[PDB]
Amino acid sequence: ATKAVCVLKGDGPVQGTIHFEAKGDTVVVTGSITGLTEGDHGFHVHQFGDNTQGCTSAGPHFNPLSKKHGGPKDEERHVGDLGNVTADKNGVAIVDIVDPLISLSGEYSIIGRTMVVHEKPDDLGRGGNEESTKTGNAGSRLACGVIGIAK
Amino acid sequence: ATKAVCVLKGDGPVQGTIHFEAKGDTVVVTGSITGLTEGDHGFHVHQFGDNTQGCTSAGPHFNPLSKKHGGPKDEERHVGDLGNVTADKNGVAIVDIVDPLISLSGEYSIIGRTMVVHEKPDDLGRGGNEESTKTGNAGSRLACGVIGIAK
Ligand SMILES: [Cu+2]
Ligand SMILES: [Cu+2]
Ligand SMILES: [Zn+2]
Ligand SMILES: [Zn+2]
Repeated sequence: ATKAVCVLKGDGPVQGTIHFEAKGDTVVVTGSITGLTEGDHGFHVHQFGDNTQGCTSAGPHFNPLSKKHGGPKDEERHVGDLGNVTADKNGVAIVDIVDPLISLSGEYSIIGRTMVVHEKPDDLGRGGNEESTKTGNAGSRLACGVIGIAK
Repeated sequence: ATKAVCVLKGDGPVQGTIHFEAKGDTVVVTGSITGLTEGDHGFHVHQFGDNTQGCTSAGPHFNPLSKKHGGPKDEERHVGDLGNVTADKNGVAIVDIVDPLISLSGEYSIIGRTMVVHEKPDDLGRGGNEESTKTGNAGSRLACGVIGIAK
């Protein structure tokens, strides 16, 4: 696939539409998320595209290379670690990310996996505690969706 | 990869969970759908995993070999043509299918595409009008979900 899309939904008011486009050896991630509290919110690809138990069944961050959690510019990061999105005072986050590790084809393909936006900021593995190294202390999963193939 | 799952939802009461498992060289489809009217209901893989406009944005039947619509046992069918599921008087349809054209990897992969359950029976391409050769006259899309990777 060259293009993909994800619609984020949850039990609360958070919702959004994320688009993905392969460009060169990168994936361009664009879209918007609404209903968030102003400030930063962790934003990652989780391993499974299983929404049988809401966002909980999506599993942990996508990590085929068995690394610790980090920020997007770090060498030591999960393939799914896309850092944070930032909501404004009206609860709207505009997504504009370029990433070279996620892919829409091959081994690191995220098609069929789940995008999740979280309750708190991702501390990018620099939190000083053990949870920082696993999840970034991003807390709750507010909304998620399975990444599908788009036209 | 080897296992996939889809949660079907829509604007009505129809809901369901469908599991896919690669066994040997084929794909086994199992699960259940509830909230349906008694009788047969078309059940197909549609091309796009795009639920931005509900089930409408899933597009037509997945059809990489550019054939006309048919039943699952026909030579002339779309890869997405899985026939009908049958609901009992209580509105429950048990799904138990084995198909030789869909896959979970490669060119025929359905990961990231959309499973749809329709309002009316699929006539398996034998209705005699142009619409039969496209959709089986299965009608509206009652529920759908994007097919994701499962553990
Ligand atoms: Cu996450
Ligand atoms: Cu259909
Ligand atoms: Zn991570
Ligand atoms: Zn068809």
